[PDB]
Amino acid sequence: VHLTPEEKSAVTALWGKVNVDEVGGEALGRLLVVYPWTQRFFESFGDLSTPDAVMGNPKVKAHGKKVLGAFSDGLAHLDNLKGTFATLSELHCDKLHVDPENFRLLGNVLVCVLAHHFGKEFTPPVQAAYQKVVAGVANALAHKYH
Amino acid sequence: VHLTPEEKSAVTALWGKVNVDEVGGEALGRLLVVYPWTQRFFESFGDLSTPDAVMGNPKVKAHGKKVLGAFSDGLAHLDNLKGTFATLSELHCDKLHVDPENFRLLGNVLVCVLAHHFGKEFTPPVQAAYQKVVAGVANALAHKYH
Amino acid sequence: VLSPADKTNVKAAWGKVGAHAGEYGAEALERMFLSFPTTKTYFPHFDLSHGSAQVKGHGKKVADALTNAVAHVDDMPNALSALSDLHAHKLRVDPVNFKLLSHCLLVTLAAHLPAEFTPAVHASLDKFLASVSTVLTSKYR
Amino acid sequence: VLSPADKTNVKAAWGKVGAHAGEYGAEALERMFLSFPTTKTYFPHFDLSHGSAQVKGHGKKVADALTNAVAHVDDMPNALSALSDLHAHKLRVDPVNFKLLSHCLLVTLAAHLPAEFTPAVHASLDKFLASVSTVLTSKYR
Ligand code: HEM
Ligand code: HEM
Ligand code: HEM
Ligand code: HEM
Ligand SMILES: CC(C)(Oc1ccc(CC(=O)Nc2cccc(NC(=O)Cc3ccc(OC(C)(C)C(=O)O)cc3)c2)cc1)C(=O)O
Ligand SMILES: CC(C)(Oc1ccc(CC(=O)Nc2cccc(NC(=O)Cc3ccc(OC(C)(C)C(=O)O)cc3)c2)cc1)C(=O)O
Repeated sequence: VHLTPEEKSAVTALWGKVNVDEVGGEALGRLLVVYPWTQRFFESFGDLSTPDAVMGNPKVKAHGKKVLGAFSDGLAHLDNLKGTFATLSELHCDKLHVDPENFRLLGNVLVCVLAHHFGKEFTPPVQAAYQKVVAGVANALAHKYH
Repeated sequence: VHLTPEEKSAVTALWGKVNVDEVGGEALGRLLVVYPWTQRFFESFGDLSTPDAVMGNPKVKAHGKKVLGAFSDGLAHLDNLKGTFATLSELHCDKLHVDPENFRLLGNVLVCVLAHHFGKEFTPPVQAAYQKVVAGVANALAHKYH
Repeated sequence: VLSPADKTNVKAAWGKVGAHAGEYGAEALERMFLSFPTTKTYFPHFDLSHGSAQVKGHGKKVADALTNAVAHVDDMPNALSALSDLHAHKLRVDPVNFKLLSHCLLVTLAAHLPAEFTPAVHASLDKFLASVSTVLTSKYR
Repeated sequence: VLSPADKTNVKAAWGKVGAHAGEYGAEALERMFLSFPTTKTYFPHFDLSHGSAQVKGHGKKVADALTNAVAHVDDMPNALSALSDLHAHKLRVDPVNFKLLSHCLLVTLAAHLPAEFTPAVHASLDKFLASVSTVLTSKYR
């Protein structure tokens, strides 16, 4: 995606303060709590009956870190997101059958988590930069769908 | 946008049978009737209270003809919709203040008009090719928004 | 809300569909799968080929639920209660997909009812499909 | 449908917003204009620069309407009927934009309510905002 050099530094600067495993578990857990239909892919994770069961579920936490770890590595290739996520795009379409709308929902939940985590440091310009990134990653993951 | 040989042939062959004047008036009129809030950009067009008033409105017919006419030019440049609609994109943003979501609505209403007009000839594969084209034109027109 | 004029337009258009409802339901599904490929992610267990009997069978169930909804326009939430539970708690189809199927149903009706699909009927049918969509997603969360 | 637990969660979170409702409303608008530039098409008659009187004033009007909705959460259609008519007949804002402002309001509350923005409260506020958006677009056609 096209990010001005200032938007890139804003994204990178804040990201260096992120505990990837922690924010990953938080984002995926909130996704499953706020938009419960996303729980359709996670029946094998066990107990997802209540908000506390979802947030404390060790399998939700483990998947959250796997998902956020790949997002984090993608931040180093902001100029080539489509090529960086091509194989993951094919996997999500052909084997996992994940509706791409889910990526957009996760991206918005991640923005809310970053705002909750950083408070006033998550300024309107910093949010705008992150919005372009999550939209870029969502588009990259949906590009190989057919 | 990227279309397969058969999809490009399907779009081009059907368009050769489209009377831009009549189809344009139908599409714009139906947009104004089915999604009434789109009337906010046409207060100077006259009587738009009843379906019959909108469809017989000569200014609605004249404008529909202009819109589909520009739409036609884009079919001749499917490989470069963004370069083709750059000036019109700026106009719609800076002078007209038209929310790009309106371009999506018009594209879907146009697909309904083509199906209404052509019947069984507007097959599922033909509709799929047209959906790609209308999404591409909508994206080209929203490209210069800031 | 559906006005008396909207309800009359919907019952008139659906009446004309008649016994062809199931065939139109299958066509609408085929249009959706081709035009919006992401919707195929909810049917990995189906053969989605043109002429597939699984799509024709599903088209008939979707069309029957719609017929049931037209017959109970004044009482849709209760008429479609088992279907809302099913989509909200088991199928879990993201809400955006209902707009894609509704559009394809509209395109199918336009392609088959040239005289009936007037601008007024088009507006009423679109309102009706958004109300059915609203009911089917009312229990999502 | 907002459950009793949702209404309890919304009232608690909003009570905390309190006197900052106006400044949080202004911040949510500014976040929307920057993140979703197409929303500026509805405000060409406004000075949209940071801190303008028009944005702070409008932000205050949006927050008051939201406080009114929280105070009458059991009867929202009636509480917001004048606002519903205004958006359907005069403003005519495309429905998609309500999702954009709702997301920016949610981000603003998250950034200002560290202790209260739990997963359950986050789900309740999101549902509340979707309900308000539904009432405000109920009379569009
Ligand atoms: C920023 C967004 C996302 C990224 C970068 C991402 C990344 C990944 C990665 C790296 C894997 C492992 C692939 C492998 O085993 O080779 C994976 C698996 C998977 N993802 Fe995604 N993902 C994202 C969003 C989503 C969302 C929102 C859902 C659905 C709500 C989802 C559902 C799944 C499922 C079900 C698996 C399989 C898990 C397993 O077999 O253990 N993903 N994803
Ligand atoms: C398929 C996409 C569209 C194309 C190709 C298109 C094309 C055009 C063109 C060529 C003009 C004529 C400008 C001139 O005469 O100098 C124009 C004007 C205009 N368009 Fe678009 N347009 C499209 C969609 C829309 C939509 C959906 C809306 C709003 C519902 C809209 C609202 C307007 C308005 C308000 C004007 C000015 C009319 C006037 O002169 O009063 N357009 N457009
Ligand atoms: C007009 C809106 C819709 C109606 C009236 C409708 C109705 C139905 C009905 C009647 C069933 C069959 C339940 C049974 O076996 O008794 C069903 C199943 C199903 N629906 Fe929906 N549906 C709608 C929209 C959607 C959408 C938008 C999708 C996804 C793109 C979807 C995906 C499914 C799936 C996957 C099944 C299960 C099919 C199977 O495994 O046999 N539905 N729906
Ligand atoms: C949470 C949802 C929303 C609420 C509670 C809300 C509330 C209000 C209120 C209270 C007014 C002031 C009316 C008056 O002065 O009497 C208003 C005006 C207005 N709203 Fe909405 N609104 C919402 C969403 C939207 C959206 C999404 C947009 C567009 C992106 C929008 C655009 C406008 C415009 C342009 C005005 C006129 C402002 C002016 O010229 O003074 N609104 N709204
Ligand atoms: C996974 C997928 C498919 O996700 C999408 C898909 C589509 C979209 C946008 C889309 O194409 N929209 C669309 C497509 C086809 C038809 C329509 N039609 C409308 O939504 C009509 C409409 C508009 C506003 C309405 O609002 C009111 C208040 C009147 C109401 O709901 O009653 C009602 C109906 C809309 C965004 C993300 C993707 O990544 O490609
Ligand atoms: C003009 C504009 C802005 O056009 C579009 C087109 C598509 C879209 C799609 C979009 O971005 N969606 C979006 C964006 C930001 C936040 C959210 N959040 C949600 O929609 C949350 C949500 C999801 C499903 C919901 O469904 C249920 C059934 C629960 C409900 O409605 O209550 C409710 C809320 C959604 C946006 C703009 C453009 O061209 O950029």
